Amino acid sequence: HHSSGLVPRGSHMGSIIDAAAAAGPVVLMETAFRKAVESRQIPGAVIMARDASGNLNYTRCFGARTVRRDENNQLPPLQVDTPCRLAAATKLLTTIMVLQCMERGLVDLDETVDRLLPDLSAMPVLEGFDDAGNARLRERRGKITLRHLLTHTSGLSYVFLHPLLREYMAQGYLQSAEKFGIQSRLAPPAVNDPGAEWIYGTNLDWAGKLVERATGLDLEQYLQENICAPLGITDMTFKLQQRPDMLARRADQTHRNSADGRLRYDDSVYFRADGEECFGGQGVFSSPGSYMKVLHSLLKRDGLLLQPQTVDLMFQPALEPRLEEQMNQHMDASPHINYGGPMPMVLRRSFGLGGIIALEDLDGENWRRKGSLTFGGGPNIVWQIDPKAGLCTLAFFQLEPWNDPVCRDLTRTFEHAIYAQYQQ
Ligand SMILES: C[C@H]1C=C2C=C[C@H](C)[C@H](CC[C@@H](O)C[C@@H](O)CC(=O)O)[C@H]2[C@@H](O)C1
Repeated sequence: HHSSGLVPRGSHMGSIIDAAAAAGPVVLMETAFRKAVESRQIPGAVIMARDASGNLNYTRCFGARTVRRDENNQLPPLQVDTPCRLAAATKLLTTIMVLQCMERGLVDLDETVDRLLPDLSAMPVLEGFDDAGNARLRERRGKITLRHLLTHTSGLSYVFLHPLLREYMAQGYLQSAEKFGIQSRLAPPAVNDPGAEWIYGTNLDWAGKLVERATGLDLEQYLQENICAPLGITDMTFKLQQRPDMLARRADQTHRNSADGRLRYDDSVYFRADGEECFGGQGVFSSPGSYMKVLHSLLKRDGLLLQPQTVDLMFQPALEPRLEEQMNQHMDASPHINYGGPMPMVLRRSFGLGGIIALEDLDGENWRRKGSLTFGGGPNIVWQIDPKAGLCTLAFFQLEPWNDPVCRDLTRTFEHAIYAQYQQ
C-alpha cells in the first residue's frame, strides 16, 4: 500500500503511464511549434487565443525574435511584448480609426472623398498602354467614397501586384516619389473605377490621410489617444525610431531563401527609417500582446474602441453580388497570393470593413464559423475574430515571404487545436 506521510503517486511503470491522461490537441500542437524551432524551420512564433468570458486566455511564445546572435552569443526570445512589424495587420487599426471618425460625425461612409482627399479625387485611371508604348490615362467614372476605401473597391491597387502598374514603374513614371527606400504609396494612378472590382490596394494609406485631415491630428497622435490609451497599450506606434526602449527590444525580420529554404537576416528599410509620414496601410509596430487587446475588445463588444453596433457593421458582407462573385473568383484562382492565409483555398467569402468574411463554415463545427472576420500582415501574421464561435486568435511570425507553407501549416494546427479543445 502507500508510503506513510507521502502522496500516493505511481510506484511502477504501468501505473505512472495511467496517472496522467493522454496528450490533447493543444499539447500536441505546441510540440509541433517546438520542433519547428528546434529543426530551424522557423525563427519563432507567438500564438494567442481569447474568448469573451476570460476562461480562455492562451498565449505561447516559441523561439527567437531574430536569426542574429546577440552580445552574449545567444538568440534572444520572441516574447508576447516584443515589438514586431505589423505590415498589413495595420489595416484593421486604420479601419477602426476611420469608423471612430464616422461615430463622432466627422465623416459619412457613403460620402465622396473629394472634400478631404481632393488629391486622390484628381488622380486618373491607368487604362493601359497603346502600341506606341505610352501610358493611356483617363478620367475616373463615378466617385470614390470612404466605403470604397474600406472595402478595397476604389480602383486602387499596389504597384508590386498589378501588371499595368509594374509597367508604369518600368517606363519610369514613379522614381521621384520615394524617400529613404520606402515607396511613395500615394503617387500611382488607379487601375479601375470605384465599384468595378475588389482589388487589394493602398486604400488604407488614403483612409489614414482622411483621418488626419478630418481630425487635425497626425495618425500617430490619433492612434495613441484613441486606440492605445483606452486599452492601456504603451507598445504600439508608427514612430519606432522615436521609441529607444522598443527599438532595443524589437524583432528582426527574417527571410526564407527561395533556393535552399534557409532562414536569413532581412535588412529591410522599415526597421532603420520611419520616414516622415504615417502610412495607415502598413506602418504600425506593435507587440502581439497589444494587438490581441484590440481583437479581444472587438470580440467583447466592450465599447472601448467602437460602439457594439459599429463593430457589428465590420462583420457584415459589404459587397453586392457581382463584386462578391468577382472577389471569390479572383481569390480561388490566386493561391500564389492567398489573401486568406490558413483558410481553405476555395471558400465562399465576402469583404466587410477591416477584413475578409467567411460566408460559410470552414469545416462544419470543427473550426472557424460563418461570419468570422480575418486578415493578415506580410511576415506571416494572421488574425481572426469569430463572433459565432466566441473566439479570437492571432498567429504572429516575423518571417517573409507571406504564405510560407511551414507557417501556414503551423497556424492551421494552432487554430484547429484551440477550436477542438476550447470552442464553445
Ligand atoms: C492580407 C494578406 C494579403 C497580401 C496580398 C498580397 C501580398 C502577397 C501581401 C504580402 C506582401 C509582402 O510580403 C511583400 C511586399 O510588402 C513587398 C513590397 O511591398 O515591396 C499579403 C499580405 O499583406 C497579407
